[PDB]
Amino acid sequence: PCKNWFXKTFTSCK
Ligand SMILES: *C(=O)CCCCCCC
Repeated sequence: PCKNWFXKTFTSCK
């Protein structure tokens, strides 16, 4: 459920 498109700059867990 966690996707990082760019790396550690964008964290999305939903
Ligand atoms: C968790 O393992 C699921 C991650 C898939 C991307 C989440 C946003 C669609």
